[PDB]
Amino acid sequence: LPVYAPADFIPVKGKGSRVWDQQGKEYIDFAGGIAVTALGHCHPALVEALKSQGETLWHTSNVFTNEPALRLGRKLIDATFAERVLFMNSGTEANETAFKLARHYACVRHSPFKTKIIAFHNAFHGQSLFTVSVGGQPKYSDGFGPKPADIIHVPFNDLHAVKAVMDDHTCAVVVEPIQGEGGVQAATPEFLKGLRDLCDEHQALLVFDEVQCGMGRTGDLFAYMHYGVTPDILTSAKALGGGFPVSAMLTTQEIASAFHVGSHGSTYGGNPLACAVAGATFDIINTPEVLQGIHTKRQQFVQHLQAIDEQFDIFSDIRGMGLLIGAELKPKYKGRARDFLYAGAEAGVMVLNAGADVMRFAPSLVVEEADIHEGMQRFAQAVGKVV
Amino acid sequence: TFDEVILPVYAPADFIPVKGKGSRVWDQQGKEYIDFAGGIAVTALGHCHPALVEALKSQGETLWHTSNVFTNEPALRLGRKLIDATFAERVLFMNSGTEANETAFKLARHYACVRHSPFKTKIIAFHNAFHGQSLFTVSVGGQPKYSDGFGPKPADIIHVPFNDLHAVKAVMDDHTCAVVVEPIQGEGGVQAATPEFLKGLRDLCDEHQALLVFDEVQCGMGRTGDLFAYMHYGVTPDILTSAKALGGGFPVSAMLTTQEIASAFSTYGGNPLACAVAGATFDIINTPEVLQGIHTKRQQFVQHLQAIDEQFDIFSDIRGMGLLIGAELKPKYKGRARDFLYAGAEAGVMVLNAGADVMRFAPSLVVEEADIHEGMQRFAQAVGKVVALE
Repeated sequence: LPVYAPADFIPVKGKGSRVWDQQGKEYIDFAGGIAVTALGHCHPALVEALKSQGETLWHTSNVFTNEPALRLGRKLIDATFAERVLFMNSGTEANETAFKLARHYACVRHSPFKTKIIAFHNAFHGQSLFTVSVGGQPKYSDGFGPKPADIIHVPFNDLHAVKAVMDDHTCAVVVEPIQGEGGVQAATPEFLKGLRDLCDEHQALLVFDEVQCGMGRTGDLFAYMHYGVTPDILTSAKALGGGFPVSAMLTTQEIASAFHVGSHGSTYGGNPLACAVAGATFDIINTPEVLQGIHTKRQQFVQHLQAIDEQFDIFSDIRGMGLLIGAELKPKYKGRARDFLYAGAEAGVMVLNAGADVMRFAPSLVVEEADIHEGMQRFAQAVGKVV
Repeated sequence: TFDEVILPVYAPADFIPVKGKGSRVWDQQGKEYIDFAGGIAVTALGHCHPALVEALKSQGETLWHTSNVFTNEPALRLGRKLIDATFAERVLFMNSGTEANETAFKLARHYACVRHSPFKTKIIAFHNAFHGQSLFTVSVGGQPKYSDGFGPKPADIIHVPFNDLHAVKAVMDDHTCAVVVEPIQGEGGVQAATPEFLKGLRDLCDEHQALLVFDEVQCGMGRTGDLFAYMHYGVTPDILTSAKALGGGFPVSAMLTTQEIASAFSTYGGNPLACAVAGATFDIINTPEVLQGIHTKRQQFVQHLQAIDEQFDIFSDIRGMGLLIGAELKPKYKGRARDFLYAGAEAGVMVLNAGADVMRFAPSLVVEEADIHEGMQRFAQAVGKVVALE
């Protein structure tokens, strides 16, 4: 079921896209802690930001703002559709805030009865009771007592099904532009544009969960930029802090104004230390050169995956965007993704799954070409052991 | 700039802290403040404590992040420390108190579901409780103003008055999965559980096969002068949550329970960087000398508050435990806690409220005596300015 490391695989040190365990075994990291360490391990600029802000101020609570948070908010506002930002500590918290905001906006602007949230089968939005109920895997939301109601699930990429369930009582459509956990499935252009049009028609808010696909992962700062479809609310985490727990919810002034003092909050969220680190991360990722490199690097990975398939005949599809890569296993290898993952680890390469039938890769956005080649040769060796 | 950038959910002081050391903080104009607020009971060892900075830098050049597929040495070490020092046999690490409480409440629900019945779902919680602002945690929280207006709430949560054991007895039954309580309600006016109430919750949970869940996010990690408040009371919960002071300012949290309960789902999760910092924090707080000092320091604060009341006739009650201090305003000053908070800031001291009727103090557990005296002189001056007008 779940993927867990045995007692003899405990990471102790990381540098760039290499990780060492307690026994001193070296691994190439194509997993990034599940798409989190977007600039690799102990990146000098992030370490510098951590250490310098760490000497100055870590935390004051939202009885105050702080300079790192202000600077980061400004950067996100200048670079995106956002006019207002809220910082939290995790993707789950950012999504909680987004879903509460869409609900509350509908309640105060339209009607307390405008509560339906449309979400998608196989969606992943976090593991809080509300976010896991918006998530589209019933196995993970069962067994915790009464779920928050008025959430409807339809298939990802099925625009007709969305049209069928939406109405004037709908407050939000929540979608991952690419479903990372859900087999690395990208929205089609017509589907994503269709969501925008339906939200406009029903006065519902379009919420993009970009926790996994945002902050450079796709080769644009946010995936919405690739599609040219602007959401009402967007969430970001993971890559945002490069390994430091931080998240953000982005929206407009008109929507943000539905909140009042006390509508939401967080003790740690908006943290000067977190925001100093996320600022350094942002300054590196949001450059033409790094964003270009993500596309170059994607093709380096894809060519290796194609070569592996040519030799071993294991993949039916290679998909994703930028450095979120999915490789779907052929029917002959249905349900074997975990076995390829563990074989990878034996061979000294860390990879991911995206369901039992899909290999996933989410390396550092600055992973060195030499590391791509070495790690993919290790992965080819692992595939050879499995087949 | 705040109004131009952040969602309007906060009304931040009119100054911006840029630097902190110990219990002193400087704003952009170089104005120096004494910190009796601790970022709401978070910076339990003050700002930029050298041991915490050293842990941050050392782990920061080694390894920051692992996913929950893995453990890591800092998480293992912190888990061991918590297990050795408490009733816990298993520890799950998260980022925030809200997340720890989500985990605790989901675990109590799931344990009931799989060990008893899928119908065993009622959660008993208390008016004025604060457990976080996620949809589930705010619904377990006891302030309807904060849980209204987000659409359908997770159901099967019943609220009764804090400290009302009869009310708990009245609502509990075989369909009850949990009682959730803060041993001291920090946000809710700094109100401590009575001994009979807390022991009674334990007995009722035993009787009904429900789990007793202590939210020690605010009152834990040394705040009361014991490592956890449950230790003062001698009442052992089934599940306990911790955050705030745990990381001394770094975002980290923990859910503590037994092997029997955790099996329904010795450590799980934990950010290596967060856990390194929390390990250094734990090593300092969990010492006889620091814990003793929390009581000495409490009395230093309380004596000042008593002197302020003698001069100005403003407080009807001084309460709390250790370095969680509440001072309730007399009827003449009812609803005016915010006025004293702003006057405090103007006088160069950072304090808190706990509702509109109560002043709250949550300083560093190692706050220097000189800072206690200086900060309380500033607070006396602030009180003086307010009362001179009225």
